[PDB]
Amino acid sequence: GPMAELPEGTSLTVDNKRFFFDVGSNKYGVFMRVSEVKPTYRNSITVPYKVWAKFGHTFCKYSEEMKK
Amino acid sequence: GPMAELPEGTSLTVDNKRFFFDVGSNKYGVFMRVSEVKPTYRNSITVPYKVWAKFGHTFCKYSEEMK
Ligand SMILES: [Cl-]
Ligand SMILES: [Cl-]
Ligand SMILES: [Cl-]
Ligand SMILES: [Cl-]
Ligand SMILES: [Cl-]
Ligand SMILES: [Cl-]
Repeated sequence: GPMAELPEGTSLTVDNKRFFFDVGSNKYGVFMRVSEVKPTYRNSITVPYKVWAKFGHTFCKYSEEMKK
Repeated sequence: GPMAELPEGTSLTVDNKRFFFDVGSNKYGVFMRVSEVKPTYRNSITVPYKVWAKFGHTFCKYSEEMK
């Protein structure tokens, strides 16, 4: 059968904490799992495609607001 | 003790799911709590200030890539 392909996952690592961005797909559509990983701890939220750009804008605006 | 006013918390709502952005401060400094809420489900990650801009860029770059 034909192959579907999603974008490559990426990470952002700080001192002793790592964030993984992983794209997935289900009956509802395409989503982003954002996982936080520490030595004894893994936790994640899932974000539908339709709000990714608004997520991006939200983080950038909060970043600028507190600049510094 | 010394006090600082943080930015106002905001939300993004979709079908049967709500995201909350809440600024906090702990022993590691300022962080963003991102909460995902459903009628009987609530979970969150916490993101230190120093990677907010890179989180923003990551979401925007992935959004554009799906064309
Ligand atoms: Cl594809
Ligand atoms: Cl990843
Ligand atoms: Cl996934
Ligand atoms: Cl899911
Ligand atoms: Cl909020
Ligand atoms: Cl944590």
